[PDB]
Amino acid sequence: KNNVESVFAVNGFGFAGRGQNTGIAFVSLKDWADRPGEENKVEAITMRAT
Amino acid sequence: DVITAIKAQNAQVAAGQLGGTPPVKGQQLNASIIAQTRLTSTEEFGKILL
Repeated sequence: KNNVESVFAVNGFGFAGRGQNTGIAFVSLKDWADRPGEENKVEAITMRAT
Repeated sequence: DVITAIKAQNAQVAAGQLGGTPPVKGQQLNASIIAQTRLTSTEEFGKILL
């Protein structure tokens, strides 16, 4: 919650097809500022998530 | 006559889909429906029903 500013999520936009089956969720974090330690960075936030 | 026989019996229709672009209550099972196909060999046409 202290990084994810928003997630924009759409189903039907897969990346190898479309259709009710796949979808994909774009997520916008909070300012690099409010995201201090490595832990609070992308190449880190995705790690958890994944 | 023959010409129409051709057009009817040799065509490529497009039936919708069992999924349902805008669906119901809550359903699983989404699929295509497949109708007439273009024919493919001497043998197919010539069986066209006059």
